[PDB]
Amino acid sequence: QKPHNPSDPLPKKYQGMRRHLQVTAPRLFDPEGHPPTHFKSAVMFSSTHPYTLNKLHKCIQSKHVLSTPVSCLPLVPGTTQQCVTYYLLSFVEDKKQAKKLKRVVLAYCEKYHSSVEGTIVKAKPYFPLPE
Amino acid sequence: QKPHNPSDPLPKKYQGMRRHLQVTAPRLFDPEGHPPTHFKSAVMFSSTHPYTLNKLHKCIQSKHVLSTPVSCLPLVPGTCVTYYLLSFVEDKKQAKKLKRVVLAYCEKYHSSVEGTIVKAKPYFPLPE
Repeated sequence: QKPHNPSDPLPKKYQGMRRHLQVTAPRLFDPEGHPPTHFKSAVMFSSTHPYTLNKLHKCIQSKHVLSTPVSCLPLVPGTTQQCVTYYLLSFVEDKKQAKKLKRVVLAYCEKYHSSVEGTIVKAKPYFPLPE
Repeated sequence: QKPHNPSDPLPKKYQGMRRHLQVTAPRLFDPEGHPPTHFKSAVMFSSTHPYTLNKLHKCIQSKHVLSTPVSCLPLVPGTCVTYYLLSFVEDKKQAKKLKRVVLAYCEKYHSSVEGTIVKAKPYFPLPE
């Protein structure tokens, strides 16, 4: 896979969520300023739906929040009673931003993408994002 | 992006590292014992070399350690792709163990590979 290119315009379908995120969390989606020096935190967004996280991958992108493309979690051996769970990581500066991003994204998703779950994640000393 | 199949055999070229992991950290790579109830921790292994991570994706697999397939990290605005996988483990103790062991091997044979300790608050959304 290859990472998202910010310059690419959003499809119309995704514009609703993006606009909502810009209004609700304007500091995390402010097109101005410099990205944070370190991304010590992230929210893992997960869903059993294979395509719902595509929307999140495209919408949850700015200078202050960087999202991986959609991948999938590993299977728990050797259960057959399970399904594939898909996920992405939305990297942010600190836990404070992560809690905020989770809350805001889930609030939107609880109504329209209810299978989406969020998990606050933390790295030490921070995440190895290419510089 | 399809998850690792534990029922599938390992290609010969990966068997070496798997054997090394089995011998070095037997408690993480042994079929015996009880798998973790929660996976609270992970090691993210990252590298600009995707084929190397494909090796780690297949080799770093057991009932006690669960690695995602290889994906990639986003670019940091204001700039080559960096790839990653997550290896999920039980707690930070296992994560430190896994990181030291994998990086000891990679230090000589795959020097591009980096490891970062990752902690989920409160756990990773893996099934019970």
